[PDB]
Amino acid sequence: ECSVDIQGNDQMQFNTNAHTVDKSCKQFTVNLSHPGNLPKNVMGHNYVLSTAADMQGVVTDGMASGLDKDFLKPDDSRVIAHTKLIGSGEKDSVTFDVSKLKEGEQFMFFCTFPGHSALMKGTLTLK
Ligand SMILES: [Cu+2]
Repeated sequence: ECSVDIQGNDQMQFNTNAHTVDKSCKQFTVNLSHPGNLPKNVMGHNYVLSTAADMQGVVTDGMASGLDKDFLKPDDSRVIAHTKLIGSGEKDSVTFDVSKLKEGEQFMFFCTFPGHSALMKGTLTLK
């Protein structure tokens, strides 16, 4: 009860816009996959986690940081956890410590590829 599977597709969609993390999990695992046909250079996706209020800046700086940095600013302390940027036929998992989430905050997940974040975003709720 401490993982979730998510897909990103060739139509710039995740197949969820919300998941939970139970507060009794010590670690939580996100398993991202790209079952499309377009490569990462034109339709790459990542799962990037931050507070809801930090998502905009993570995205802005990330899009400006280069494909070769997976569209994340180096040493961006607002990023709680993330997967790699993946393309067709690839998958990547991230396991993180739930202690990184505070029960007082609200959290969102998103993709930082150029143009994808307003389409590819969702809520993570710690319950
Ligand atoms: Cu994307």
